[PDB]
Amino acid sequence: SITRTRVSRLYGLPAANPNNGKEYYEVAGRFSLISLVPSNDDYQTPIT
Amino acid sequence: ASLIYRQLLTNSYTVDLSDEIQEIGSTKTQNVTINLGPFAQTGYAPVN
Repeated sequence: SITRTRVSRLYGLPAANPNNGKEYYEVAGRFSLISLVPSNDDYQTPIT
Repeated sequence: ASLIYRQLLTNSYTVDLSDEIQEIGSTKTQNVTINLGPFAQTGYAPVN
């Protein structure tokens, strides 16, 4: 809410100060990436 | 006149040297290991 005004008790995060002093919002976790890549399985090399 | 045969067989060791000489100027063509086998059939994931 903004003081000295009738606009109050609204839910959300206004763009005035989303940082709230905090220098960074952190979220940690795991991430799994099933991808396709270039591997010959050490099977494209010279014979010798 | 049989000596020719006896010499042709006797001096045949020098053949090796000649081959080496003929291999001196010969170009080299070295092969690499080649994949074969049960290559699994992989395709795109269900895409919409």
